[PDB]
Amino acid sequence: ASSPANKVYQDRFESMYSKIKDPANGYFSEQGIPYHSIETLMVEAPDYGHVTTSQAMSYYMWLEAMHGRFSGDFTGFDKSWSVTEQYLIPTEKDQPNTSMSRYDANKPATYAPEFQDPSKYPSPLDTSQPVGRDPINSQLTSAYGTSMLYGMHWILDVDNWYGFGARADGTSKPSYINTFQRGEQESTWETIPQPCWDEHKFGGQYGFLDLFTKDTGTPAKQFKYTNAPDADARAVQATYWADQWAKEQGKSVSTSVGKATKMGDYLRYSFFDKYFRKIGQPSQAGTGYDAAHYLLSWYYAWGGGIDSTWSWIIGSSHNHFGYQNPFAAWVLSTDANFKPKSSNGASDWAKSLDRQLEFYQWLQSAEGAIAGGATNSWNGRYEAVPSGTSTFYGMGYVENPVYADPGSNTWFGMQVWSMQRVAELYYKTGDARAKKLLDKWAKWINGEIKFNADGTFQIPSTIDWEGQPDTWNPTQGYTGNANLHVKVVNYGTDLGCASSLANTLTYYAAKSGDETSRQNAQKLLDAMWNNYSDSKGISTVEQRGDYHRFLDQEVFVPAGWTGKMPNGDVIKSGVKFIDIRSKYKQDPEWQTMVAALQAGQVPTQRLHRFWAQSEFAVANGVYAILFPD
Ligand SMILES: OC[C@H]1O[C@@H](O[C@H]2[C@H](O)[C@@H](O)[C@H](S[C@H]3[C@H](O)[C@@H](O)[C@H](O[C@H]4[C@H](O)[C@@H](O)[C@H](S[C@H]5[C@H](O)[C@@H](O)[C@H](O[C@H]6[C@H](O)[C@@H](O)[C@H](S[C@H]7[C@H](O)[C@@H](O)[C@H](O[C@H]8[C@H](O)[C@@H](O)[C@H](S[C@H]9[C@H](O)[C@@H](O)[C@H](O)O[C@@H]9CO)O[C@@H]8CO)O[C@@H]7CO)O[C@@H]6CO)O[C@@H]5CO)O[C@@H]4CO)O[C@@H]3CO)O[C@@H]2CO)[C@H](O)[C@@H](O)[C@@H]1S
Ligand SMILES: [Ca+2]
Repeated sequence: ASSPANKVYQDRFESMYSKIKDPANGYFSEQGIPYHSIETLMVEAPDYGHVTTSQAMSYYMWLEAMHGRFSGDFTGFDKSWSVTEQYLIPTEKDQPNTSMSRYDANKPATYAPEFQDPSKYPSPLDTSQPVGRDPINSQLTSAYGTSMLYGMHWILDVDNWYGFGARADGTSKPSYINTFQRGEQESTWETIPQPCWDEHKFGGQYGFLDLFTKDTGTPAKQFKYTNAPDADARAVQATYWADQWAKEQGKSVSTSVGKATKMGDYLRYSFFDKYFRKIGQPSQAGTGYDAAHYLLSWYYAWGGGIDSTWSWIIGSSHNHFGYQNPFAAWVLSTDANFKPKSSNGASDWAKSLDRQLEFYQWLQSAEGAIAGGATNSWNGRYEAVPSGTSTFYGMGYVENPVYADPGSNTWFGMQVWSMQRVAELYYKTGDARAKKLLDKWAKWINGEIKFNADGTFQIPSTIDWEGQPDTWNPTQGYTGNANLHVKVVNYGTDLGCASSLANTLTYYAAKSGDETSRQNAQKLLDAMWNNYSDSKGISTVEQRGDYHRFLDQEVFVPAGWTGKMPNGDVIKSGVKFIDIRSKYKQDPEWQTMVAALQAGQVPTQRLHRFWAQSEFAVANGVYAILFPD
């Protein structure tokens, strides 16, 4: 039987769940897939509001798990897994096993350099550069009896707004797409959206392929997908709680547990350097697990031929603290119901749990905020790490891993998303390493929450960094990183971040007994409920400071390359963001946005992001369970 919950906060969960699931609110497509946001005029990581992301799907899982806990009905949670498998994990038709079975674990992919400006792409493939061996592929094909990968592709054009359709048909929905391809300076404003399945039917002469990669011959027809490890790890996290909550009530989500466990087994590909080079010795090809950093890196990716049979897989050399999930790693390595089938699945996750906790502590600043991360591939070309750069297992510190436009660690949101998982681990296990991190981090952030007399509040929004951590010595441990400092640049009322913050502080308070954390969590939740509720969930008006880029951002197109988007928009040198997305001019908010820009005003919007609404709902449910009085 489930323990009693605080009825006030349970009712607030239940209300939010109804608003989110309400067909009249429009959070979901007709196929039952959640959109990034209700509103369509939306550019921030996805560049259209009615895409879906693996991030949104994993929040949909967490939301439904919590509904199961309060309602006793887990059919919604099982359905969230069904929708995921149907639409976001590429099927047999989307990643033909005929190509995947031709994968060569001794030569997983061909090296190409990354560049610091999009104008340097296409990047030339070089077969002479060393590439290491993949030691896990044989474990996976042996356990699961296929060469297909079981992981979510990160983004889906749910209603076929771009027009690529499914497997180049132009008409089916949903449509697998990707955007980012051209390194750290390619913002969301500078991409050329492209189909995952490229049969050269759209775009240029060879579809979109030769915008990004240059090979010897004629570009082949080919598919490719990219994982977002932080989403797949959150799926495992959510499913663990669904299982716990289901078993407290004599119910079962065993089917979904098997899917989560399998996903966690494939998620190990994010543990490896991009081209399986040795960690801390990047000039050398790895021999297997010497190429594993055991962190959740920015991606893994795979692809292969459509009309001939070959395939490739890469991990990623770049690691951000924001992606780590020690809770998921604890689950997969210790809980017998979530032990992966592969021979080394559980022990690899055990190593990852230890490595991840070291990583957070290495990056913890003097004040307590967590700095960016590290890379095994300096400048994305395995260049020499400058003398004086601090290192973690031979990987050089990077202040803003992977993206510089804007810096990937200049947003406060990464702090809460990631420390929330450390707080669950600490709540569940009392782990000393987690305690130490949280004591200092929570003390930092409790000093940065500002409550106003009118019931409104502010928390950090944009942050900046000085210095670097001390070189990590696993036997010395944490030095205090006296020369690493966070700066709060501005404050805001980001409701998704405030919700995640409330969640983190609630788990931490429950375990540590810290009253200041508990009351800050409740005050945030109350302020949001009382002051920001609307008929669709919660919202506030926000400034969209980068929206001038709709009209003024030039998109790079190589000299002489011309093509067309499916709607006929011409792609050629000179185009702006809006020129290759001309359907955006039909958006109900377009004229409002343009009028603002014409007057030299910053446009504002009131946005209902699926992840933020779910975050708020889950944060209420968490407080209700942990603080029943
Ligand atoms: O012999 C036969 C045959 O051979 C052929 O040759 C072959 C050869 O054999 C073969 O080896 C090679 S393989 C080659 C391949 O060809 C080539 O294509 C491939 O290239 C790869 C590149 O090397 C690699 O660099 C790139 S990596 C890139 C990925 O592609 C891309 O998908 C990924 O995108 C990421 C994305 O960056 C990330 O964001 C997301 S997930 C999630 C985040 O986790 C989360 O933070 C974020 O949250 C958002 C939130 O949603 C928002 O609401 C908030 S908004 C917030 C504001 O930010 C605040 O400022 C504001 O104040 O408040 C607001 C409100 O809160 O913001 C947060 C934070 O941002 O959201 C997102 C989700 O929404 O994940 C994705 C996925 O990970 O990026 C990666 C890094 O850039 O990949 C390329 C592949 O795609 O390389 C291989 C090997 O080299 O191929 C040969 C040629 O074919 C011959 O050719 C033949 O002839 C013959 S027949
Ligand atoms: Ca740029």
